[PDB]
Amino acid sequence: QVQFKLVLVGDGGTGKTTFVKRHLKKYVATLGVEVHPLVFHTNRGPIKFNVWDTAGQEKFGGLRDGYYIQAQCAIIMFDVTSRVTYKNVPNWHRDLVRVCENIPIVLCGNKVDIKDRKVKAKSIVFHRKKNLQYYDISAKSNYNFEKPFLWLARKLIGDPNLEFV
Amino acid sequence: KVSHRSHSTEPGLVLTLGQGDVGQLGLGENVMERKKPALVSIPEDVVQAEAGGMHTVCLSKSGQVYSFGCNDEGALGRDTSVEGSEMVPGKVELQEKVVQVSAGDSHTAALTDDGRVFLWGSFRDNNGVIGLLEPMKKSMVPVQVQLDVPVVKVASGNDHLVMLTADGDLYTLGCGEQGQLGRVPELFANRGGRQGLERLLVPKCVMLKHVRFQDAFCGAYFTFAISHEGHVYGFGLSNYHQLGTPGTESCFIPQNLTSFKNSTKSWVGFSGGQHHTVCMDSEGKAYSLGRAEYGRLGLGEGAEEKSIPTLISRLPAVSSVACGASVGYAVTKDGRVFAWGMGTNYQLGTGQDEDAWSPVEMMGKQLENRVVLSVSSGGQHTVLLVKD
Repeated sequence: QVQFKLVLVGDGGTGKTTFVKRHLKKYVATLGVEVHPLVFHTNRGPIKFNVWDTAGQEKFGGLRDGYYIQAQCAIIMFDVTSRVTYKNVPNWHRDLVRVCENIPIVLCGNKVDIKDRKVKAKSIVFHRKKNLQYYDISAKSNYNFEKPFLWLARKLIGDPNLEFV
Repeated sequence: KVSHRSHSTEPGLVLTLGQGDVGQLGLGENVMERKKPALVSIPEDVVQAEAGGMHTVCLSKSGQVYSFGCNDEGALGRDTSVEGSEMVPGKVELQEKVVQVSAGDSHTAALTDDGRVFLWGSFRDNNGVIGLLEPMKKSMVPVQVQLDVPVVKVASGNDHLVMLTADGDLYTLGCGEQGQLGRVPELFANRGGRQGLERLLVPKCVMLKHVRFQDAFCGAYFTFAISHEGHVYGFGLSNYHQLGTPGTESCFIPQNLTSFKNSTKSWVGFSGGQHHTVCMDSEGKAYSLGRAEYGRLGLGEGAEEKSIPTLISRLPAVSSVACGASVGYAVTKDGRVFAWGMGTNYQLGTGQDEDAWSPVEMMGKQLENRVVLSVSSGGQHTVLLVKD
């Protein structure tokens, strides 16, 4: 059975909890961090992502590299409608590469403030760049909610033709 | 009326470097990055230039405030409806003579010449926006903090504000989740607990059996305060020993930091990023403590986590120090500026993005024939105030 440890990091209030909830039991693998196993059925068999919702512990806790060790992939999330949440992206990115090396990482721009249709201007800055794979997502119509997982799954399995069923 | 040694009065020019994705460089709609100090155009001479997490606030010689950067939470304190307006300096409508400003991640504070404090933007905690002065409510415009005593200094962490009064009392407000307010029990750390946010957002005094203070400083999630007697007190986050050896990862009760017990030493300045602290004494020596990764301690390669202030030897006499999220700076008595730490965001001014485990002198066209007056750094950018 295919299983992967996925680290989910991001500022508080960026929709990390809601994001996970919608793809649903949970368990504690350590202090202040719940792990939520998510199973996706695909044309290559079931794939399970054990999502660690660090919940800011990487900033305030004491496990040090423990939060990231053995992670096979990661999702960095921020709020495209409150861009100060992008502040720590470089630090999270550096730490993930330092502790895990070249693991696949997806950057997710969540539109938390679902009341202002000029997010196609606040987000344009992130489609650019290129170092990390970026996706616009939003709690509401679960827009692209599966995209990050699909991209990671393809990279992890090494199958560009992988599809979720 | 009010005065404090921390107030700046020497007119200078503002330079910025680093990332500018959201306008924090103040160089226009298409300048997203500057590897070397770049001149920011302001209509007047500037006496203070502060870097918030993702925004910049400058104070003019006449007492007018200018801002640029991310205004999603109201941090700029001005209308940025017009596309691109947040990417260049813009005036903050405040008919007051401001003498000092401070900036956090989503808030900005301004101190008037008569001791009144104006604040705008919002504070955030580990669950999102908690409000500014009223629960769950940010302010896009300057609002006065209600206090019946004159304030002489304002200082900001990422999401908390500290105000030193003319009498030596220290008032704090904002997020207290890590103990950085020094007046809230761990039991009420999470949004005030059952009693709610009111307790966190209303300015209240730091009460210690009472001790008065002559200065105060803020790291990202912790606070340092120097008592009238010269003793160093700290509270807030210390998971990487940023406060020394408080004995806990979150220090809610203000503590006379043993790691800073002098005798012949007089601590005069403190600064801090997320996981490190840089301080200086009355003799112009700089010290660092906390997490060592990416060289943020400036103690050379191979450096390891420190729980006591450790001397940064590769530095000339220092006049001031500052910290970015993962970088450190020191301005020398002779007007030069040194930098060290994570180089990823181009905050070092070396021209390269490689980390610097030892202090490196910043050089560049905009620094030629000029002396550095001050340095302030945010999450991905840095701001310098220079003079010819």
